[PDB]
Parts: sequence; C-alpha cells; structure tokens
Amino acid sequence: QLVQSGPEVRKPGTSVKVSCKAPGNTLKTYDLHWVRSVPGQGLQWMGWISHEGDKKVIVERFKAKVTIDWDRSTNTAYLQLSGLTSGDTAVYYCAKGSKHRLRDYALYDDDGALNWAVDVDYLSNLEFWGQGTAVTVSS
Amino acid sequence: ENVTEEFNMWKNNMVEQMHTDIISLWDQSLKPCVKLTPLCVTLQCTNVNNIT
Ligand SMILES: *[C@@H]1O[C@H](CO)[C@@H](O[C@@H]2O[C@H](CO)[C@@H](O[C@@H]3O[C@H](CO[C@H]4O[C@H](CO)[C@@H](O)[C@H](O)[C@@H]4O)[C@@H](O)[C@H](O[C@H]4O[C@H](CO)[C@@H](O)[C@H](O)[C@@H]4O[C@H]4O[C@H](CO)[C@@H](O)[C@H](O)[C@@H]4O)[C@@H]3O)[C@H](O)[C@H]2NC(C)=O)[C@H](O)[C@H]1NC(C)=O
Ligand SMILES: *[C@@H]1O[C@H](CO)[C@@H](O[C@@H]2O[C@H](CO)[C@@H](O[C@@H]3O[C@H](CO[C@H]4O[C@H](CO)[C@@H](O)[C@H](O)[C@@H]4O)[C@@H](O)[C@H](O[C@H]4O[C@H](CO)[C@@H](O)[C@H](O)[C@@H]4O)[C@@H]3O)[C@H](O)[C@H]2NC(C)=O)[C@H](O)[C@H]1NC(C)=O
Repeated sequence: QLVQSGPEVRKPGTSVKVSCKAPGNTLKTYDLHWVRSVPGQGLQWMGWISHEGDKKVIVERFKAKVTIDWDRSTNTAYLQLSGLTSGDTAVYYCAKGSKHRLRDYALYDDDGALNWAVDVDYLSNLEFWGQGTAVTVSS
Repeated sequence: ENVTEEFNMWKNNMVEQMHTDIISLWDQSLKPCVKLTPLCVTLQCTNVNNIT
C-alpha cells in the first residue's frame, strides 16, 4: 500500500504541498504518477516523473501551476500546487506503476554502436495507489 | 663430388626468414577482408536436438 498526506484546506491564492510515501523503500523501481479526481467529472492525469529520473512529463494544462518532485533519500513523492483555484478543490491520488520503455528509431553506427535513440516510453499500468488526499479551497 | 660442408639446421636463417614470410602473407591476405567488429553483441543462446 501507499500513504498520503492528510486532508488539507487552503485559502485560494497561496500554495499547497502533498506528500506520498511508500513503506520504507520497497517501491523504487516502479514509476510515479499523480492523478486528480473532480467528483462527477471523471479523473485527470496530473503527470509523471518516471523512476530512473530521465522524465518529468506534466500535462501542459497543469504545467504552470503544478510541480512533481521525488526525494530519493527519503523515497517521497512531492506534489506542489500554486494557483489553488476553485477547480483544484478535489482529491489528488499518488500512484505507483510500471511503464514500457520501448526502443523506437535508433541510429546505430557503422561499427555497431548506438549513436542515439528516441526510445520513447509507454505507460503500462498503475498497480499501487495512495489512499487519496482531499484538498479543499474555500473563499 | 669430393665436397664436404658443415650444416646446422638450428642456426639456419632460412627457417626464420620463411616464418617471417608466412606471417606477412597471412596478415596481408586478411587486410582486404570484411571487418567483424559489429559481432561483439550480447548473444541470447540456447542449447541445441538430435545430438549424440
Ligand atoms: C534486439 O533489439 C530489440 C529492440 O526492439 C530488443 O527487444 C526489446 O528489448 C527491450 C529491452 O529489454 C525490451 O524492453 C522491455 O520490454 C518489457 C516488455 O516486454 C514485454 O512486452 C513486449 C511487447 O511490448 C514483448 O515483445 C516482450 O516479449 C515482453 O512480453 C518492458 O516491461 C521493460 O520495461 C522494464 O524496463 C524498463 C527499462 O528498460 C523500465 O523502465 C520499466 O519500468 C521496466 O522495468 C523492469 O525492470 C525493473 C528493474 O529494472 C523491474 O523492477 C520492473 O518490475 C520491470 O520488470 C523493457 O522496456 C523490449 O520489450 C524488447 N522488444 C521490443 C519490440 O522493443 C532485443 O532485446 C534485442 N536483442 C538482444 C539485445 O539480444
Ligand atoms: C550517460 O547515460 C546516463 C544514463 O544512461 C545518463 O544519466 C542520466 O542522464 C539524463 C540526461 O539525459 C538525466 O536526466 C536529467 O536529469 C536532470 C537532473 O535534474 C535534477 O534537478 C532537477 C531540478 O532542477 C530535478 O527536478 C530533477 O529531478 C533532478 O533532481 C533533470 O533536470 C533533467 O530534466 C530535464 O529534462 C527532462 C527530459 O529529459 C524534462 O522533462 C525536464 O523538464 C527537464 O527539462 C533530466 O531529467 C538523468 O538525471 C541522468 N541520470 C543519472 C543517474 O545520471 C548520463 O547523463 C549519460 N551521460 C552522457 C555523457 O551521455
């Protein structure tokens, strides 16, 4: 299982922080995802930062106001929100999953080396999910 | 006729010269041949199947 920070209430305008912790260090090879769940509006994908540390994809719709960090030493996921508007009043879930790092077009060299490779990675699944943190913004 | 000459198979230089020769031809025949560096790759190998 996973642990998330407790429910939070924030006055709009300032920032909020959410922490997702794994028990000890048993989930390190798996990649990290953040999701949002506006009630009655389905679920949205906040973004992900992978597990090797080579990706930081965050959806552009939330790129400006949302940051996702990972502390290796404590093995802790950090989610920072800045705008904190009425639309952010919802439940944020931390998920641990796995991807498929396929190798697409790659330029081998004459001698047989690997000059470069786009090797774009594909999302496979999100096995482990946090208990969910409710963030309430009230004016 | 009537000729006696010393011989020494072990101090003979002909063997050394011809060894150097054979080495030279062996290398020269390999110079205009296909390079095989791209073979040094990980090999997924299994045992092989109608074998004594
Ligand atoms: C000759 O070149 C080809 C190039 O295509 C190459 O084949 C590809 O090799 C790569 C390297 O392993 C394969 O990438 C892995 O793929 C698996 C999924 O494989 C299954 O599904 C495919 C179809 O998509 C099937 O064809 C295949 O047979 C399998 O059924 C991924 O799951 C792997 O992801 C792991 O590694 C990633 C990094 O590489 C991680 O980011 C990822 O999170 C996964 O982590 C794994 O390891 C963790 C520890 O490191 C562990 O904790 C996790 O639980 C997890 O197990 C990986 O991306 C690729 O599938 C191959 N096929 C194709 C079409 O690209 C040949 O191997 C090569 N021949 C040689 C070198 O001899
Ligand atoms: C030899 O090969 C190894 C692995 O095979 C390489 O090691 C990785 O190299 C990649 C670069 O391709 C590194 O990825 C980059 O890491 C940066 C580290 O940033 C730290 O600080 C920021 C805050 O500023 C943190 O947010 C972050 O988590 C890190 O703690 C990132 O900043 C980079 O992010 C940028 O690029 C990504 C996409 O790549 C974008 O999404 C981001 O927005 C940002 O623009 C990037 O992720 C990776 O860290 C290396 N890992 C290790 C273990 O070394 C070697 O680089 C390679 N060496 C050579 C010479 O080829």
